[PDB]
Amino acid sequence: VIGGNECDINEHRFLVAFFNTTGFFCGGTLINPEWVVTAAHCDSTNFQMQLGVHSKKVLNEDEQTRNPKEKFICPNKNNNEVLDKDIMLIKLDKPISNSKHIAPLSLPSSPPSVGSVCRIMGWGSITPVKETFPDVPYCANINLLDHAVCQAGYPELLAEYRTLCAGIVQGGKDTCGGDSGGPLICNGQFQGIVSYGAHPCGQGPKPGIYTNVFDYTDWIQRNIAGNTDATCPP
Ligand SMILES: *[C@@H]1O[C@H](CO)[C@@H](O)[C@H](O)[C@H]1NC(C)=O
Repeated sequence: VIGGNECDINEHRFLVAFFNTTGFFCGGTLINPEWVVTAAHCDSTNFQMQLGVHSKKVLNEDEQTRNPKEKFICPNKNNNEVLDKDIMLIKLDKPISNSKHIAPLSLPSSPPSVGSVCRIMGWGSITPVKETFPDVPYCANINLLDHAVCQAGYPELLAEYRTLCAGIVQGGKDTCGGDSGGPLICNGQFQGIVSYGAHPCGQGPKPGIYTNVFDYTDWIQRNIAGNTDATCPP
């Protein structure tokens, strides 16, 4: 995250860190005791999830480690197009119990509203060009922009992708390398998933692109209910 400050120790109890032998590579969102939502392009053959994490050097005493039991990707997804249905659902190997630094964040109950103030967070690079990864997650406030803005800034962005456009017109605040999979919180609701952006980070004409979570709530709930067959919105 660029242009932000260290997040508060108690404001991200639902933020999950994805890592493997090389370290942190993505974020995620705990939506209930056994399920985590992240970006599809964060999928790997071997990774683990750390919950209740703030500092990577001074450990919270209630940190928890979990492994992916089951992974769910849209059945109707083009595995070549990163912007196509960039969402993945993960069922934890064991349930999680609420603690000081751990608690789920429910799925959105209403669609996002343009102009709304949103908050981004992650352990991604805090520098726009060179990569500088922090030991603590950084947070920043941005705005939900008109979809036309991102459309004009990215030729690859097809209108069929169900995405959200967020940033600030003057630039300076944005997600960056390593924030992928993390949540976009608007009006206190889990409205998006960090999916795509440009480099360097923070350019006014190239805001961040986030997966529209609301559009997939049905598919998610059906997978959680046990269908695991349901298809995603086209
Ligand atoms: C760790 O997972 C990330 C996510 O795909 C990947 O980019 C990275 O190369 C992986 N490292 C190893 C050791 O597999």
